[PDB]
Amino acid sequence: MLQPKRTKFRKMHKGRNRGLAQGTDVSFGSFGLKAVGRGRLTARQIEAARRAMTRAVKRQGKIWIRVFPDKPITEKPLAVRMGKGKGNVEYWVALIQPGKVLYEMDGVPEELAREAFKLAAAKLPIKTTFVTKTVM
Amino acid sequence: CYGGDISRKKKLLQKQKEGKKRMKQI
Amino acid sequence: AKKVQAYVKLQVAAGMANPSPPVGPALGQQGVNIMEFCKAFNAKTDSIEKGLPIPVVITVYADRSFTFVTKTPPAAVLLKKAAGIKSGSGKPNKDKVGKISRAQLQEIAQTKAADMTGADIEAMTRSIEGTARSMGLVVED
Amino acid sequence: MFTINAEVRKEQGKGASRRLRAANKFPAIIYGGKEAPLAIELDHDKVMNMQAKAEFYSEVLTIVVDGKEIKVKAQDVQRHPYKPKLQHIDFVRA
Amino acid sequence: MKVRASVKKLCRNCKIVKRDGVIRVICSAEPKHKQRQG
RNA sequence: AGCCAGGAUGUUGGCUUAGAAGCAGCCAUCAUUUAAAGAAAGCGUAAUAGCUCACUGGUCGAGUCGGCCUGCGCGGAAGAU
Repeated sequence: MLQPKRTKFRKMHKGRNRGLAQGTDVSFGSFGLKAVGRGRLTARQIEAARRAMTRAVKRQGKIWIRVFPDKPITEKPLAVRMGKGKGNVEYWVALIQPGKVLYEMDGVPEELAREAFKLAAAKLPIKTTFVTKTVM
Repeated sequence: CYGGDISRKKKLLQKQKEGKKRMKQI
Repeated sequence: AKKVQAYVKLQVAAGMANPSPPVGPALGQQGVNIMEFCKAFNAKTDSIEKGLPIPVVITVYADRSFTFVTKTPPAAVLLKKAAGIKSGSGKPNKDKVGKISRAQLQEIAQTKAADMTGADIEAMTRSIEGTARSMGLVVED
Repeated sequence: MFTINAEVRKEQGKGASRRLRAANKFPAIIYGGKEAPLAIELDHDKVMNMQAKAEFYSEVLTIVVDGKEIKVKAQDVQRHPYKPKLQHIDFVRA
Repeated sequence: MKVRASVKKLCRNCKIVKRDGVIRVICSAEPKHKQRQG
């Protein structure tokens, strides 16, 4: 679910995840999920959260999704001795660091909104928090 | 015996499956 | 004397007074004698043209005395009747169906004056308009 | 209509700034006009209360300090990355 | 009664009553709502 | 917070059930005398009924209430001499 259509390379380094997010501001919407936590979001995670949040406001309103995966995350097969090559691509994920906005919402009642994000938050591996756009 | 080698085992499971493909459709 | 000892309200049509699917358990029964009610209501059937609901007090004492005490007929069924739908709102109230004169449901609303319990005549007639959106239709305004 | 407490800063740089932010204060420079910029150590809770109204971002508003009645408009707000707290705010004169 | 890892309310009837060092939940209405360990 | 009463009329709101009636599923929330009262709160009746809610009347007299940033706490918590 939701991976880049084309890629500059088949594989990529583990890297690190030090730092704080830029996307601390609700933009496309008016209501949002700021991250607070730090970690990985697998594509199936953001998807399950999206479903759980979609069946909430139903068809009315709108949901922007800020994060996108592109970080391949490979693994070795079930029981192979170490190091005869780096493993094949397994599942894409989107790394996150605190302050990150996750989901954004269109014209929906704020209480229904807290219902929606209260639903969607449970699927996420990381902790979250509700936020509002601010005029400036 | 188990031994821990990878290809030494999947041959056996391959036989075990290859028979079931016949025995099912019969 | 609106304090009935054992009421079971049930609006009735002009068409019959003693069958079973309309009158009976639907209006309940306990000392009730519908067998005479066929001789009772149908004069009120004869008062005006048939095929309409006629709301009616089910006056019921434990003293064996009981009477129909007719209410003047509801505006909503009358509006489905005039609009001519043979079902209901069906489609959402966003799509209006009925089409009636504006003086109507005010010369038609006035018909219900015996059961209209507001004070101001126009607030009352507007209560009949609430009965109008009750159908999911709205008379031209 | 808004009115604001103030005192001149002397300490500056990341260390002193943290020593303020931990202490329920935050930095906020004030400039505008031809004259030199002047940083101010605002209290936190006060401003955090007052700013919550939207008009605070647009209303002309004073900042009391040494009786000079600085009278300024908001220009920028550094909100904390994930807490209901503030960091730093720009106050351009008007 | 389900013990459950996280009790919370169900019925508005529910009261949330701590006893000893441990949480319990009671409702005058439905019996099913009893809970412990929260 | 408690204690004494009402808590609504047109109207079963149209419909959908052979019978939706506030309460088996929609459309919708529209207009009403009135302290005010949802064409709709749970319980319940096959459907109706019946019984407790928001509002309010007195009684009682003064603190009560929902969230926010916070230090330390409990549950989560099962292993082999």
